[PDB]
Amino acid sequence: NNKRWYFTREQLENSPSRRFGVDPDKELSYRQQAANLLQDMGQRLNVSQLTINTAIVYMHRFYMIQSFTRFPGNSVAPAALFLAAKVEGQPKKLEHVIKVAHTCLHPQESLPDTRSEAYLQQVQDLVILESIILQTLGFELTIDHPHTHVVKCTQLVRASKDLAQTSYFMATNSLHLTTFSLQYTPPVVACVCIHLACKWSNWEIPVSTDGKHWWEYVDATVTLELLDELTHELLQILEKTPNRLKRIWNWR
Amino acid sequence: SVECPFCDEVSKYEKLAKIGQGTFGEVFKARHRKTGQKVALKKVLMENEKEGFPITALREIKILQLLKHENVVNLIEICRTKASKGSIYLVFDFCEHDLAGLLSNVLVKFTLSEIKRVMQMLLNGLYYIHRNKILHRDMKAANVLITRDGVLKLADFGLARAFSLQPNRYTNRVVTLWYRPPELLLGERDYGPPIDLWGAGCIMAEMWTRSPIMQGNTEQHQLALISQLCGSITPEVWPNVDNYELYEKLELVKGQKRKVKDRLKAYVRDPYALDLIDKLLVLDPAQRIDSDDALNHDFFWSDPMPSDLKG
Ligand SMILES: Nc1nc(N[C@H]2C[C@@H]3CC[C@H]2C3)sc1C(=O)c1ccccc1[N+](=O)[O-]
Repeated sequence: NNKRWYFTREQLENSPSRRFGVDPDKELSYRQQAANLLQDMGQRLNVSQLTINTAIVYMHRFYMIQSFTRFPGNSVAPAALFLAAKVEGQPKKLEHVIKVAHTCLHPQESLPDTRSEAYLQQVQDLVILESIILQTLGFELTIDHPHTHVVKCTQLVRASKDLAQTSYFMATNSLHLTTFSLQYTPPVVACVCIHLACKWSNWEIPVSTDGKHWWEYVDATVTLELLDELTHELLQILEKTPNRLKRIWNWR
Repeated sequence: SVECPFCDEVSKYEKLAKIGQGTFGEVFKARHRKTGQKVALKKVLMENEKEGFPITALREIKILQLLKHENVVNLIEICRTKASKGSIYLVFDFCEHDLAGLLSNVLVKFTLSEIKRVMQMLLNGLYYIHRNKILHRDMKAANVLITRDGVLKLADFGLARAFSLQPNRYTNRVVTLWYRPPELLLGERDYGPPIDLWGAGCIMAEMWTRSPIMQGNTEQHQLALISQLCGSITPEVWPNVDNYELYEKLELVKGQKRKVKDRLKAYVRDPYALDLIDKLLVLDPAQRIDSDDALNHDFFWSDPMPSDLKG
């Protein structure tokens, strides 16, 4: 199905996690957390942002089927990243993902005897979880990479490196911080990030010579009423997130 | 136990026969328990797989899901089997014949207009997969199926890989030996679609000769057999062939023939056919005919015009 992995707000509210007593609040938190773990491990593992992004999308979809109460973010995320890196051809050895997952999650603890039961198990545990990830996704692993759509459509509005960079930032954080990837197509989201990046940068894209606005040239469903509702929503969670906005704030 | 809505258990199919009869690996005919639909089941081999779900499996699955076309095999779904210690099956649509076993069978007879259609479909299939930035890397009669309604399908994307255009560093042991191109034998590691078109040629010829035309035993003994048909491997005939490391293996730096046409005239009657075959079995990959220009060659546009299949 072409719209299998897209959900309404109504659908998102009745997630498998709500079903086991998890507030909407708590759930979006658990999501945000698994993204952070993924980004952290991804950086130490030296994988591309793309691979991290693929891993985050698997994670978001995974949890539209499974509940956080049965599979914790700390368990899924390494398995999901392990897989993502194979899928995107930056494969990382299984040992290596287990080591990096450990030090991330238990910085003070010691790396177990890589001959123990404790280890030979937590190795099998991962491989097991990867299998479960695959089946929950129904082996659909080709992700529509949200960065290309943003890079495509920054240059279609002749933006500076600054407005480009700011947009890419918004896009990356929209992955970690929202469930937009599970509701809106990669182009719609791209338009959202570009829009917000403009508000934040005090830049305005000129209304086209046809009388029409820039965003109609990307996707025909994109309305100013929607973009304002989404960029508001994105910006609110960005304000909630400590030091995020500092990274793109104009200090000068 | 675990919720699993998008991966049905393979037990929905009833196994029936090891259809490889050895030669495809663990690959079964099978029947969908409710509908009768016939399918092919491939078990994802997990022996000596230390790194979780195999990467080569993931790759094939990515490719199959992308490639959706009348002349490419159809992956229906992927299936599990409930654990306690568990396996994964690729589920293809079942095709009743393959071109190896059709050429093998003496009671089967190919009219010219049919042979045109077979090739037409094959090159159309190749146009598609290459257009989708993918190399098949395993062209051979055995991997070319035909449905009971005479529709040809390219199959076995097991050693298939995505391609694009620092040089490209692609795996070199690829393609069966008898259908392997020159470039690959002289150790080429940045190649592309021409390697499949080379294969299409050996297959095209095989459509009249009823047996693979160049049955080597080793890299060198193969490259010999090739040189005894397409000329020998001259920088005159192939600008920059000298530049290859493995140049002057047993490669007779003198002993050349000229033509494919001669050794095949005997079997291939049609003058237009021989010509297509010759522009396909070209030494220089960058001067070999492509999927597009090949389909437009007068072979496909002259009488007897191409026709649908029963034999
Ligand atoms: N979809 C289909 N149908 C088949 N039918 C076979 C039965 C007869 C012998 C070969 C043909 C005709 S084989 C076949 C596969 O695509 C196939 C599926 C899994 C692994 C390998 C193959 N493979 O190399 O063809």
